Amino acid sequence: FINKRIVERVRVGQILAVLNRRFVAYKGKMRIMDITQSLKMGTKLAAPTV
Amino acid sequence: QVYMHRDMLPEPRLDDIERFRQEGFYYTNMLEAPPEIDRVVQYTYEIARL
Repeated sequence: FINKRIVERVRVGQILAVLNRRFVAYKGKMRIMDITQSLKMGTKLAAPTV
Repeated sequence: QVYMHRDMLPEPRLDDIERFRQEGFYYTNMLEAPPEIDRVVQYTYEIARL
């Protein structure tokens, strides 16, 4: 006994009844870059923090 | 006292060639008196990065 719906004998009316997971996705023009290797001591910022 | 301004090159009327030739016309970028307080804005390094 698992209490987890692993294998269920379902009818073909509810084969696509699992489509309830929301997804977000980025467009084909966007870029995702790495910035955490740009943390060096000799770098100043233009507008200084508090 | 080195400023930046938008001034034009002077072009005389030239109504007579010989009268204009007898006088001496020229143009400088060295000015007579420095400008007033309310007509100059001061720029630093810090306000230019902002």
